[PDB]
Amino acid sequence: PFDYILSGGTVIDGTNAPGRLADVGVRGDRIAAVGDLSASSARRRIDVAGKVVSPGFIDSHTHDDNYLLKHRDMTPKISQGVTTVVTGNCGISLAPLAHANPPAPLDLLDEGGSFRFARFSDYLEALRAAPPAVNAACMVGHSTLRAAVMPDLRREATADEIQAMQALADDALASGAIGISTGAFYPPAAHASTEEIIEVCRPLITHGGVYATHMRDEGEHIVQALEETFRIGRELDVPVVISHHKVMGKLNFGRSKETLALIEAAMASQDVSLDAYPYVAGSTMLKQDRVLLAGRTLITWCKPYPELSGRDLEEIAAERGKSKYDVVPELQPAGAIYFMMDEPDVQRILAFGPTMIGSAGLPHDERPHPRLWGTFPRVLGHYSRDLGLFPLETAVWKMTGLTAAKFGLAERGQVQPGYYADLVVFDPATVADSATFEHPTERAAGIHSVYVNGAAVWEDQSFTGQHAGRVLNR
Ligand SMILES: [Zn+2]
Repeated sequence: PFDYILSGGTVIDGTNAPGRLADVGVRGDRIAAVGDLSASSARRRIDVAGKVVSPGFIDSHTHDDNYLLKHRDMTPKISQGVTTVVTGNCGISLAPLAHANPPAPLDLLDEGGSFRFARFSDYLEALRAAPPAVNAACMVGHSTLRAAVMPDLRREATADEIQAMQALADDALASGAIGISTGAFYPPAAHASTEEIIEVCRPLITHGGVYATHMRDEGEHIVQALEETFRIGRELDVPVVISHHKVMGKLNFGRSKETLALIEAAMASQDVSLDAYPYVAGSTMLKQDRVLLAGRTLITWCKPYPELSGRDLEEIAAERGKSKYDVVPELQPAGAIYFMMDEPDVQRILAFGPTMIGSAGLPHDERPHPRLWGTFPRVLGHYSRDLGLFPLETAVWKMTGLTAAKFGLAERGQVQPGYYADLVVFDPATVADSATFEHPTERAAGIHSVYVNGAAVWEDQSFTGQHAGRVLNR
């Protein structure tokens, strides 16, 4: 007998096919059957008429490394239908690094002395011992590696330092890491050469992991950054994942046509993937960057001046008698939201076939970017339903089947007999992102229930207490 059957709803199986009326039976942590299950005995037959039953959403781009440990409920994500998170992005991973004051943007994961894992395996062991509500597919970050090995980050790494970082990366992969990420855009790795990155990532071919990247530049020099990324992919001979693809800065608006063409062309000869979030504003460490600071900028948190959280940077700068660019140093370390993208480009990138959905949520932020709480429902509701950017099955595929495939998450991402029971029950008519920049932590609408490995983690708009997530391996 099945533990339960989700009956009377419409199944969108995650294979990018129109939904069909069918029941979904679960036994233990597996989807036992799909279709007319009236003849199957079940201990519970849950009515989900008028709802869609889809695979659990897989957040392809998170910075939930530490949040998984400190807030196992993972409410920001399960409330949106997320059942699996990919961590350690943009070269930023919680482990391996024992440091009381890690360099920005590593501080985006810190809650105070959070970087206490000397070995990547220690981190994974911690997760397994006290599992979060969602599954975790963890990558090790190149910048974290640099911080752990290099006494001076403002230069290229020596052969010895590269050897030290490669050893840590190899141990991480051996321990279960699904890949290695880089973020040469940030200070810790700005001086890292392409060759350094290649040598440190050599182990990916041996362990079969992926190379993920926050490209060196996403504006004026994005073509060069894209070419570097493709080159790295060819040298390593592993799948590459371009993180939160965008074209930032007014001088680059409309260039998504150009970048997507280059990416599509690359996909014809090598393994390339990409993800993006559904918003026109970015968010990360407060940084002295003339493009990031060109437009509206909001502070998400501020160490030296906590009372600045939520304030508009232009106001702060103007009142301190300086430009936003010049006032940044005295406010660091801090975080911010940057309105530097254009809706047309965001829509073009989301619509681009292969683009997976990734939130890039920064969970520890005092006044966070709403993507942390509304990314997935925003794609399913606002973009798919209300704007018709793509049919619902395609929007679902972009956050389930496609993603599971690109990250090698076996037996997940599809509503298929035999696959793991990571599932979401949502109302296609009402699903919507409630989080706004003004109120960035509002729970999404239309999310009925969420299951991870068969156990309900989200029901009646609350965490059930089921710490059902598992550390996954590629
Ligand atoms: Zn990034």
